[PDB]
Amino acid sequence: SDYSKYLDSRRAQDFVQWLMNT
Amino acid sequence: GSMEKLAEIMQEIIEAYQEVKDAFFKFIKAVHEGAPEEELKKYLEKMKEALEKMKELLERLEKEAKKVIEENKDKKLELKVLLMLRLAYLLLKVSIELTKIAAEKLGDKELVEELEKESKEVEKKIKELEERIKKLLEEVDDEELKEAYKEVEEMEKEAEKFLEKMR
Repeated sequence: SDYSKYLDSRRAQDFVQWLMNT
Repeated sequence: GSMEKLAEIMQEIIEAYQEVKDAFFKFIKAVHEGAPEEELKKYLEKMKEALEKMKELLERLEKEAKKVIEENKDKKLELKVLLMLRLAYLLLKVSIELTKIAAEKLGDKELVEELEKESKEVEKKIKELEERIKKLLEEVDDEELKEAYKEVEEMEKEAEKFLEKMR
């Protein structure tokens, strides 16, 4: 109910990895 | 090289963010049970030590981002690197506000004061970055990066919504 996928640290890792590989 | 170094620092920032989160959620669980204050204070100390770590890593990220920019004077690389910085400061902002919530429950008034300063400083740095990033959006023609900007924007909105639900 409180959990946000956007606060997930793995998501942040995947977002960095995506952003870095653009 | 420094692009690897940026990613490596980012990994260390995300890892310290995770330590803040882990400590905060254990703190909240403990405070709702009525856990003894030494355990609550342990988790607050763990958040503070990880925050200190993140603050230093962001200084390294920042001084490394600057060298990569200006050496490259490339718009797409600058936009990439500012969006990484934009993400790292969001994670720092969340980490500050979570520690502030714990410090407030434990009544640690001096830590709350210091975290107030840190959150306004990160807000100010986030707004500076938004200004530079918005300028580069005009200048780059990579919609992948435009989607990446939209994503971190939606991250901060959700993070703010999450922070309001905690306090």
